[PDB]
Amino acid sequence: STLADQALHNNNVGPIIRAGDLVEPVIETAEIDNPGKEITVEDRRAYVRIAAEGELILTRKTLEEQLGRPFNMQELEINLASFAGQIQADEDQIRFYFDKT
Repeated sequence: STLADQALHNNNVGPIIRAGDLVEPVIETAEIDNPGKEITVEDRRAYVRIAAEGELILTRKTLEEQLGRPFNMQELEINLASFAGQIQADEDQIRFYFDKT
């Protein structure tokens, strides 16, 4: 996909989240676990795009404090309308990051 390849190579990386109870926790978490970095947020109602330059991390840990109920990363991942950049993901966090190739 041309559009998906553009998403791959975007300078600005991060999740696009379906509208719902996860948007606010994920914005908070983008700020807390990426301290001091410039973050961009765009609300289109159906979904919200959160991005930063180079890399963006969201830890399972931070998301749980922010939801204040039990949290598995699956629940972020299954609620990703899309995303920009590449992904490294595990049981504790997801990293969106820029593609150097």
